[PDB]
Amino acid sequence: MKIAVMTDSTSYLSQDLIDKYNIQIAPLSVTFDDGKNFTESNEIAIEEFYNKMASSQTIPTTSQPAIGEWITKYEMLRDQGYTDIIVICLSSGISGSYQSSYQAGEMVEGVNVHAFDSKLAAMIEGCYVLRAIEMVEEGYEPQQIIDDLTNMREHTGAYLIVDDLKNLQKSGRITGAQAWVGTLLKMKPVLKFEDGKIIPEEKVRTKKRAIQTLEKKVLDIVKDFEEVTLFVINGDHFEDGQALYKKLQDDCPSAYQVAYSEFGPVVAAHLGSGGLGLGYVGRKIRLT
Ligand SMILES: CCCCCCCCCCCCCCCC(=O)O
Repeated sequence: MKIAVMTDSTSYLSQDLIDKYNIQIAPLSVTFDDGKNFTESNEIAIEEFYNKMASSQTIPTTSQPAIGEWITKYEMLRDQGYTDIIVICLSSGISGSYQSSYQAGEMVEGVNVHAFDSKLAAMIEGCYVLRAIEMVEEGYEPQQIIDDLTNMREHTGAYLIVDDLKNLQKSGRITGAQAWVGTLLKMKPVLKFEDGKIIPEEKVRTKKRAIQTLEKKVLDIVKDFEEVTLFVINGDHFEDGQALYKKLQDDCPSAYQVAYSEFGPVVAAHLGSGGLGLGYVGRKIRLT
């Protein structure tokens, strides 16, 4: 038995980890209203994506990995000698990437594919990749890994804010918000993931209080966990995520793992400007 672990590009793992563990990536892409197509990777500067999105008369659209892209990656790993492939996918509630990796795994010959629906995104999704790799090193078998990740998913989540719901509304990736649309006010929505989908949680008066609300909601949850990893995932307003990251390092005990990451182009296209998430995993994920 020889187990590989791969993922899609929305796991947003650092290039250091991708290089170290030779993590294969099925890339998602963004298409701008001028017809320019960009596949996600770590070489394109995220600041230039936000600049182009801001200069777009029409919101850019995104594409999941084609089923052929999953198949090609599966065949490449199989031909390297891997007998089993664990695949960590973007939430099935917001993208068809998972079901396409699942169906691609049915179609590829000569290798066993174990597709996993992370029901989240960004480095929180990436944490499932890092847990699977760690377990492969420890000699666990594919079903044992899938079982462990499924348990991990029960104590994993995220809350988030965005400047403007228009991007999420345009793509249909905000669930059950046909009420705070258009109207709202200077008030700020706080959203959360729930069974793979993005739903409203609370409406607060200011953005400053929304960021305080992110921390309170998450700390209230993880105080009951035996292990805790927290991820501040920042959008285009650098000072928002850096301030929350710094504050969490101060307010939390060192027994909490507190890490930082950012949104890539595909997720940023759906969030728009001002995205800021606070995610948690009830595990001590190996980040090295
Ligand atoms: C702290 C963690 C926060 C995570 C927030 C992630 C927000 C995701 C918003 C929707 C993204 C949808 C991508 C769809 C890609 C496609 O299939 O075209």
